[PDB]
Order: sequence, then structure tokens, then C-alpha cells
Amino acid sequence: VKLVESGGGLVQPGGSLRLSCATSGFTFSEFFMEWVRQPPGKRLEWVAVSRNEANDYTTDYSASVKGRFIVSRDTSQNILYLQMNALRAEDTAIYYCARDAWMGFDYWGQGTTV
Amino acid sequence: DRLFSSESDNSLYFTYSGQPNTLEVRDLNYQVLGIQNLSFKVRSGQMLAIIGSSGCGRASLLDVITGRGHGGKIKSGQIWINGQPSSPQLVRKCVAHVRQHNQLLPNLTVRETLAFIAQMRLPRTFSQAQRDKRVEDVIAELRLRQCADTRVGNMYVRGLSGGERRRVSIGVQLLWNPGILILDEPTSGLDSFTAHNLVKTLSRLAKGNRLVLISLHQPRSDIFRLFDLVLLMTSGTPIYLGAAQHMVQYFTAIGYPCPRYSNPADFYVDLTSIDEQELATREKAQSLAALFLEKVMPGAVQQFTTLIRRQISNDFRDLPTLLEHGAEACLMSMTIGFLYFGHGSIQLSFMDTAALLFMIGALIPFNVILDVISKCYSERAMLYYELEDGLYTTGPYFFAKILGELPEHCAYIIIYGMPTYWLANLRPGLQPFLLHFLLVWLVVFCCRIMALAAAALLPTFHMASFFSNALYNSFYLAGGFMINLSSLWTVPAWISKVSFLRWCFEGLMKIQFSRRTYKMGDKILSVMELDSYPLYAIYLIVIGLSGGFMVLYYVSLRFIKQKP
Amino acid sequence: IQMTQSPSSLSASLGERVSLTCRASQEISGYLSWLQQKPDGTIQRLIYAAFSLDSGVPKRFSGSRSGSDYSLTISSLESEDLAHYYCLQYASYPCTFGGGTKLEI
Amino acid sequence: PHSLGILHASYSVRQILKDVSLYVESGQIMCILGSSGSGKTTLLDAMSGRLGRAGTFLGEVYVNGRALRREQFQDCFSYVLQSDTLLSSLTVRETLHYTALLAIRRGNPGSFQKKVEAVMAELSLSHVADRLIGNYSLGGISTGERRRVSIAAQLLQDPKVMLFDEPTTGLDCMTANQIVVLLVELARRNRIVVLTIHQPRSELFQLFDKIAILSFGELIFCGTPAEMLDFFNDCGYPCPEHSNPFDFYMDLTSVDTQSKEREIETSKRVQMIESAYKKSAICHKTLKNIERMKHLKTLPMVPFKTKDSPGVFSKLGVLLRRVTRNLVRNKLAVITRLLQNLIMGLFLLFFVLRVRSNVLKGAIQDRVGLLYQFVGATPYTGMLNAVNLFPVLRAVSDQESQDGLYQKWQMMLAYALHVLPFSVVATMIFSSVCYWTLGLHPEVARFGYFSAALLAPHLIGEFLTLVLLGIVQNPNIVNSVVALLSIAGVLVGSGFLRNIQEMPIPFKIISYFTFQKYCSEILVVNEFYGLNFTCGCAFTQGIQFIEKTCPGATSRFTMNFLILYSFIPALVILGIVVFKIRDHLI
Repeated sequence: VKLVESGGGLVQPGGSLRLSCATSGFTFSEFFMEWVRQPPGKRLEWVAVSRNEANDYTTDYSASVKGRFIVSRDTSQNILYLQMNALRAEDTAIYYCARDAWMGFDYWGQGTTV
Repeated sequence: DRLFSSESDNSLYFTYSGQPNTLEVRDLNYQVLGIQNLSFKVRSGQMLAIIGSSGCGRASLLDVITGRGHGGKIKSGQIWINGQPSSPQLVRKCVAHVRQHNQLLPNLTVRETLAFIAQMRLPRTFSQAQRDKRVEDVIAELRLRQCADTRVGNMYVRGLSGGERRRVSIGVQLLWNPGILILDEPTSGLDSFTAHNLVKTLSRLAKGNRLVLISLHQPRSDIFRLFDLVLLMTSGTPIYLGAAQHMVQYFTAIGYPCPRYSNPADFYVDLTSIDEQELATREKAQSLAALFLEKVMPGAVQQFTTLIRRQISNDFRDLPTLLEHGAEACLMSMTIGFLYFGHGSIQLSFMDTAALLFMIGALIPFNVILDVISKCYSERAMLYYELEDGLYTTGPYFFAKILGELPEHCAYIIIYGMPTYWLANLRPGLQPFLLHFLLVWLVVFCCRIMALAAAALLPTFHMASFFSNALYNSFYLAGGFMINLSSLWTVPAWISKVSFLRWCFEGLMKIQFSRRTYKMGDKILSVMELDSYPLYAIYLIVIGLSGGFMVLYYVSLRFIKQKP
Repeated sequence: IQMTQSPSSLSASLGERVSLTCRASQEISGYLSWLQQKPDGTIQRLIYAAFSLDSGVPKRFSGSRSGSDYSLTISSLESEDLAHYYCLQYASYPCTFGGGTKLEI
Repeated sequence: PHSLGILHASYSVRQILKDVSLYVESGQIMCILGSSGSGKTTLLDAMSGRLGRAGTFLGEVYVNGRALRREQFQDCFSYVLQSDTLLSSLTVRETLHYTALLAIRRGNPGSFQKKVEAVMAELSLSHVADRLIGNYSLGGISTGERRRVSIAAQLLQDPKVMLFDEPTTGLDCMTANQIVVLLVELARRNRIVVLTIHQPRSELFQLFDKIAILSFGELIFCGTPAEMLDFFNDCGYPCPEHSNPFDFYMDLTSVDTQSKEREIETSKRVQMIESAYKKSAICHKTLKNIERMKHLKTLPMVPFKTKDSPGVFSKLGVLLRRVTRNLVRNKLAVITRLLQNLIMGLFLLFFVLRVRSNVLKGAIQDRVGLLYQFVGATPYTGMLNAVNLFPVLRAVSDQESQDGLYQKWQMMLAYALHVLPFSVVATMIFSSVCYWTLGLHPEVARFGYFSAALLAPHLIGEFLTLVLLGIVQNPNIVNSVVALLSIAGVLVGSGFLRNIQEMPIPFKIISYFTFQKYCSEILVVNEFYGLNFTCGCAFTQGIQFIEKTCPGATSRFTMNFLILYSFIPALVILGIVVFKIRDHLI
């Protein structure tokens, strides 16, 4: 199991950015997909979750980014995507790509500075 | 929808992987209320809610759907489950039933009983890690992680809430991953918010490629709003079948509009409710029913081990019951000791010692019978439900119950026999004391087996108690201390020949008066019939009686149903 | 559910037995996980369910529970333990994290 | 017209009621809703004046302008229970006549019969006036008919303000609707009806005149359903179409005890609703109407009940006749009462069947066993009969004593008076059947002495079981305690198998307070006096066994008989005290 994050850079407030989370070493259609961020001076905070095929690929967001962030997954390439809108105001963090949350946060990724 | 809890998780952690299950009933006509021309077809992923008169007397509609029923048994239609005709094996292998009354041990936590049910349901091929993963997925699916270590105790105990008890029951009935789920009044006696949460949980379970059937008499507004499929059943005949949100539209189209600020379900139930006036409302419901049709592993040893472990864990954690048992045992022992106190200037006579032995033999069986009857009737319903579910075939359950009662029985015997042999100043020594202890233990065990058989033979608590008291009186009068054991013509002689109290008294007499000559031992043994059987013969007779009572109890468990 | 982890900072040398304290606002029935965020950025879970260990985790890490206070005991500390630790709960939605502890040599 | 006024009602003994203010007038019916921990039952009991002695109750209650004190609540406010404890072996007409005789005292039964007929015609109960109550599942009257009979019995006292404790819970939909319609009609017939419903239906919204909602004792809303909908719409929570506004408003003013945040949210919502209601004009209009009715001096006097305090002997005789008619109309009760001792004697005869004359085999041992069985079985049969027949009468007395009809000690005295002759006849026939068959010293004097010595302990045990049932609610614990006490008595006090002359001092002192010792002494003096024994062998005559068991019993036979006969009034006084403390500790 290997998680690689990509898509970090310098953006303007109110713009748009899309992150990439590469999945390899496990079944992408049988496990969940979590997005966890980390502010430079705060604790970890869960952002969104991408359910598996058993939940019809439904999405869910936290009470702080509900409506501005859009997470999607590619089953053909096993790559997770996260469309971020109205960022650079407070959503600047070290966002990581996790695999499972209900079964313990295991097999974390690398994280990129957005 | 906005007044209830909204901070929940809409994820499904334990879904059903396999072919979609189908349930199709065609022209169901039940007889002894009055189901006539019942037909519906549901598939996996839909939640069918049976509102209205969902019962036909003592058995609901879901009972006759599964094949059960307390009333009549004649059928006039066809039931197709997954493309196969109705049969007990199919309903036991694929269909799951969740009764209204829960069956959970109060002395056990959620995780313990869940692991026990998973071990008794999953085959022997699944390793312990797979069972643990299944238990964890079942816990996370119903959001029972905040109470996995808390006890599930019923009333008079702390335990937990009623909704959590219902969730634990659902998880128990859902551990083996059934294809069709059936619940009878799940929101009965629960809070409004708790009922809404339970309805949401059942809807989420049905959404995961499953079939859930709910039977509710008077559903609330928030409960009816979340219904996927609804079936209006009034006096056995169906009126509407389809979506809950389209019921009002169908009633408006058929010419029955719903008034503003009025529940649709209650209005449609009380509009066609049968009361000269009984026949006027009967044709109204038949007209709506007729028009609706025009528009449309693991093994016996493993099960025995799991059962005995569960029984031991439930018994060793019942503090008040064991405390009161020890208290009454100590009270009886102190009474027996201080009443027949032999230490002092005046010693006991022959009649005094005989009465002391007879009381020691025939005073504890009453409380033993009472306690065993109470313990049996406190779990008869749970045992019947577990037998109907198909966990075990009551083969090793007898041995499991025996080996689970043996520790408590031995503890009670020790507590009752310790402060009684030294306070009464009986024959000193180790061998006679051990013989008396073993005889009392065997007699109390035989009485316990007799009480178990009497409880399993009669379904009524009062009738079983009366039969046990009659047997106790018959064995008490048959003793060799009241009627001299000589004035028995044909019936009392044969009654005493099988009465454990008579053999107990004879053994106690032969042990305490062995070659003893007291002033006013061999003369009283000669004039009575106590010398006709040696000690080992009495022990063998007691063992044979215990074996016969165990065989009778096993036969009653295997043949007679334990209907509550 | 708020996860208060104490202390906020800890400094010790190699060979001593260090223990981190994490308290939950509610009852999680033992559903707690421990993370290890290396200074490079790669995070790796060490102990899940506060009782078991993950694959590839050394046997020096152990988890205990005393009432409502979870403790992560680390004995025979090496120089490769300079990282951040965060305790989290996954028994109630949503899953919250802890304050964190910066363990330095 | 009459008017009920409540101002700042509060019940602490932990603040069950928090500033409760209600106002009802004649011709209107007020319904009160709430959750499990709402406290509507406590408010009803405080309005009726029943639970006001356990804890302090603040606030004033104005009726027709005059404020009633804490002692004028019972004779002005009627209360209908929910258990509905009625005698099965009684008709409606006889029950209503007994209720009218216990409540009203005018003279010849003609006026009482006319009043009963009028009350039955008011509630349409003439079709079941000559039918037994029985059980609804065994072929008797339905639950709705039982509730109607209870309402008629409560209206026999001619009240003006009625209270109902969940009259629709436990019934079906049609029966609940009929009960609601009947209560609305009774309220419209120049009366005040204040009832509470757990969860009403949808069609019961436009039938009531005022709807009240309480949350943990705090008044949430109370007013006209139209003004209720108007206030709920102006507050910012419009009721959706086809939503059963009753359940919607119950959930809107409820507390979700499932999480720590949802509970706080529901609490803040309830507080906001209560604050918006306190600043509304409906509460101001209610307070203005209450203040106007308080200082009006136009309404007539406070309407009390037409009941007058009757004589104690009259109530005793009425209760005696009632329990006698209830026992006679129940065949099973008298059958068991007259056949329990007979079955016991037949079971003993099936084993003994005869007594021989041989010291070696069955001379004294069989007689001692028979006497022990009799002494251990007669109180057992008495306790069985008491547990089988008294609890329903105890429940009826507990339900009828709170209304001021009669007392519980009078009911116990009537029960004793009606159980004396039946038990006497049962013991007499049992002794006539069994004592002559066994052949235990056949003689008329010995027969009468044996009859009395088996009748007195039976009554003693029955009265002890009655006392224990009056002091302990659960009949199973009472049965167990009575059985244990009888076993201990027949084991210690009886000198048959214990030799009291050698038992320790504490047991010897305890045996002096037990009737088993006197019974055993009487039986020994009656049996082993006029017969001899032979072995063809410790003893030879009966005098030796008498002197061995009880030496001075021959000279104290009369004293033991007097003690056994005087033990009954002591138990009667004990039961009287037990009931006089039970009617207060509840």
C-alpha cells in the first residue's frame, strides 16, 4: 500500500485547485478514501470522505467545507481527486490522503503544501 | 426532518454481498383477521412497511409470511422466496426474524454476546480473526461503538437504553449476514427521536442491497415520511401497495382526499375501520380493495463450549441472585444448627436425630424447586427463540445447562452443608461426613433435574409450580419418617421406591446409626425397612433415578416445544 | 468528542520510559488510535484500538487504559523516536484528533 | 358558569412543577400533553389533592372566585384512575347501587335506583345494566364499557370538575375516539373536564377547546387550537401538510436524551419557545381573566359534592354485602375455598388410609405425621385462598379509598367477616369427611375439638397472610414469607419432633409466641388421652407419650384453647394498623 499526494502549489484566494492521490498496492474499489489536512499551527482535521463502490461512490464533507470542496475518484486509473474552490483564505494546510477512518487511520501518504 | 439529529454517518460498513433476494406472495388467504387476496412483490433495496391491522389474532402477518403462527395453519396461496417455494429450511437459512421482545442476557456486555452469536452462527472454517472482523463491522454498521463495553441489562439493572437494546438485537440477528430482514414492531416502547433513529438505521440497512420488512400499528408522521414501500392492511385485506408519498395522491385520485393538518395513515386506517353498522363499513373496505386489484458447522462440541461459557459468564456476574441464594442457604443452615444444637449437657435422642436428618433431607428441595423454576421461566422464551432461529438442535444444550448449573449447585451444597454437621454434634469423622455430603449433593442434584423436567414439560408457570409441589408432597409423604414406611399397600410403596427423599433418609439413618447403641440403633433399623438396601445400593438407585430424570428432561426438550 | 492529549511537549534522552496521556470527552469503549508524524512528513500508524499493533511496528510500543485515560508507554527509546504523536477516536462521527505531543531527544 | 383557576403552581418534593398556570371554564375541555418526564400526573394529583402530603405544593387554586384550601381539593375535584380495578363477579346496576350507597345517604333505595338509572341513561349504559363485568377476553364487557362504568361511578357523586389520568391509553382507536367524544359531551353538558393523553390522533385536534403542553413541569403553551396554530406559525415553525400537528408539536417541544449536543439544542429550543409564549398576548389574556374572576364576586358558591358522611356500621354492612355477593357470584372462588382442605385430606388419606394399633409399626408415628401435615397445610390453604382472592379486593379498596368513600380497615374487617363462615363450613365438612374415615378416637367431643383445633389455625394463618399482603404489595414475596413462617412454626413450636423440654432457651421463648405449640398440645391431649397401645415397644399407653411430649398440657388444655381463640383479635388489630399505615406510606 502506497499513497502519493500531488497538486500542491501557490494559488490566489478564490481560485481553484485539484489535488491528486495515487493509490497502489490494494483494491481501490473495496476501501474508503479520506482527506485529512493539517494547519501549520493546529491539530489534524478531517475534511472529506470518498466511500467505496458499495455506497454508490457517495461523498460527504465536514461542516466547514460543505459546498466548496468536491472529491471524486477514478476507478480506471485508481487516482483520487479533490476539487478545491474558494481556497487560500483558510484552507491552506498539509493535506494528506488516508485510506480508512472507521478501522483506524492507517497507511498514510506524503502530504503536499497547498 | 429538521428537528431530529442530523450529525450522523450515512456510510455502510457491512453490506450484503451476493445475489439480490426476492420475496413474492401470490393470493395469500389465511384462515383463523380474515386475510383475503393478499399479494405483493418486493426486491432487495426496498423497505416494505406494513401499517394497519398487521395481525390475525395472536400471530402477525410476518409470522405467517415466515411460516410460523399460533392460530390456524391451513393455507390457500403460494409464497415464493428467491424463486423457491416456502419451506422451513429456506426460511431458516435465508430469512431472518427479529421479534418484538428482545432475548439478551443482562449479565453480559454487547461485545461478549455479539462474539458468542458470531461463534454460534459462523461455521468452523472462519478463523477467530474473521469472526472478530465480522463483529467489528456489525458494531460499526449500527453505530454501537460507544456502548460496546457497557452492559445490555434489562429493567431493574443499569444496562443501557431501549434503542441500544434494539440495536444490539438487530446486530445479533444480522451477524450471519442474512438476505431478508424482518422486524415485528421495532419502535414499540421507544422514544420519538429513538424511533426516528431506528427507522433511519433500518432504511440504511435496507439500502445496502437488502430486504427489510417493518410492521407498525400506528406509525408517526416522521416514521411514515421515511417509508420506502407501504402496504395498508385493514382486517386482513390490502387496500394500497406502493410508495408512501404516493398514497395521498392515490387516495385523492380514487376520490378520498386527505384533510389538511391530519395524518394520512391514521385517517386511512380509521376511515375503513370496521365497527347493522358492521356491515355498512365492511362493503366500504371491500370496495377499495376490489378496485385496487383492477388498477394493478461449527459442530456440537463448539456449540456446547460456547453455551457453557455464556452460562458461566452470566451466572458468575449475577451478584444479587447469588447473594440472596447464599443468604437463604446460610439462614437455613443456622436454623438447622441452632434448633438441633447437640453441644451442651443434654444430648440429642433418637427421634430428635431422625427428625433432624429428615428435615435436612426434605427442607431444601422446596427452595431448590422454586429457584430452578424461576431460572427456567426467566429464559424459556429466549431458549425457544434460539431453538426456532436454528442455532442448536438442543442436543448438547442439555449437557451445557447441566455443566453450567453444576458449579452453582455445588456452591449451594457446600454453603448448606458446612454449618450443619458440626453444630448438630453428629457422628465425628471424615468418611461419614463425606458420605453425608455426597448423598445430600446427589439428592439435591436429582431434585434439580426433576425441577428442570417439570419446567420443560409444562408451559404454564403456575401449572408447573403446582405439579412440582404435588410431586414434592408425594415424595415427602412417601418418606420412612411420617407414615412409618409400612402402611403402604400398593401405590405408596411404589411411590417411595422411586422417591429420593426416602432413600436419602434411609442413607442418613444407616450412616448415623451404624453400630450405635443409644439409651432410651439396630432395633429401629430392624423394625423399619431401612436395612433392606445397603449404602452403595442406595447410591446406585439415586444415580439411576437421576439418569432417568435427565433422560425425561432431554425427551421433553427434544419433543415438547417451550412455548412461552 | 474532544481529545485532550497531555503533555503538550516532552523531552527525554535515550533509554528512559516515556508515557503520553490522552483523555477523551466521552466513552469510546477502547476505539482509539495512535499516529506518528515524522519530521519529513510521512505519517505512520503505530497502535490501533489502543491494544493491538500494526505490521512493521517495533514491540517497544504498548498501549494501556486506566479508566477514562489512555496511556501510550514507550520503553527503551531510540534516537529514531523524534516525531509527533496524535491520538484520535473513531467510535463516534465525526472522527476527531488530539492536541498532539512533540517528542524530542 | 363555573371556572377553574390555577396561579403559579409549583411542586418541589426536585421541582416537578415550575410555574404552572391553567384556567378552565364551563363547557370547555382542556387536554394536557407531555413526555414521560413531563409531570402531568403530578399536576393532576396536586389538583385533586392526593400527593400533596408527601411534598410541598405551592400556588393557589381559585374555583368560582373562592380559593380552595389544601383540604377542599378532595370534595371538589374528582379523579379517574387508569388501572380500572372493578369486580368481575358483579353487574353494573349492583356496582352503581353500592357506590351510591357508599357515597350518598338519603333513605329508601328508590332514589338511589332512580339516580343510577339516570346516570346510565346519560352515558347510554342501559343495555349492559343486567350483565356481569367479567373480562373483555373471557366474554364479559369490553374495555370501553368498563371505562364508561367507571365514569358513571365517578359521576354518581355529582361532580363539576373531573380529572382523567390517561383515559385513552391501552385501548384501540375506535374506543379511544368514542371515549374522547363522550368526555367532550360531558364537558359540554355544563362541566369541566381536564384530561391527559399520551399521543392523540389527528381527528382529535379540532374536538378539544384548549390544548396544554408541559415540558419538565414548565408550561409551554395553553390556549385555543386555532391560536395554537397561529402562535406556532408566528414563532417560525410552520406545520407541514399531512403531518399530524399533535406529534409535530410534541416533538418540537421535546428533549432528545440521546447525545450531549442534541439535548442542549432541544433544551435551548424549548426555552426559546417558552420565552416566546410568555411574551405573547394569550398568557396575558389568561392572567387578566384569572384576575377578573378572582375579584368579581358574581359567580355562585363553590359546587361541592352531594355526598354526606355516613355511619361506620352502614359502610361496614354495605362492604360486607358487596364482598358476599362478589364471592357468591364467583363459583370457582367458593369451590376452591370449600374444596382445598378436602383435597388435602384426600391426598393424606391416599397415603395413610388407616391407623393401626402396634407400637412397632404405625401407632404414634402415623398420628404425629397426620397432625404435622394438618398443622402445616391449614395455614397453607388459608394463604393460598388469600393470595387467590384478596389482591383484587385490595386493589379495589386502594382505588376507592382515595375518593373518600370508605377506609381500608373497614374493607379488611368486611373481608374477615365474609371469610369467617365460608372457612368455618369448609373446615367442618373437611373434618366430617376425613376425621371419621381415619378413625382417630371416634367421639363427638373429640370430633368437635379436632374441628376447632383445625379451624382456628386456618383463620390465624389466613389473617397473617392478609396482614402480609397489606404490608407487601407483591403476592409472590408474601406467599414465600408465609410459607417460610409456617414451616418455621411447625418445625420449632410443634413438640412432635423437637422435644421442647430439651430445645435451647431462645427457641423455647420463640415457641411461646407461636400458635403451633398450642395446636400440637391440644391435638396431643385430644388424641393420646382415651386410647391404649400394644406391641404384642417403648411406651404402652397414651399418658406416657403425653407426659413425654407435653407434661402440663392436660391441665392447660383450656388455657391453650383460650390463647388460640384470642390470637385472632390480635391479628385483626395488627392488620388494622398495617392498613392504617399503608394508606399513608403509599
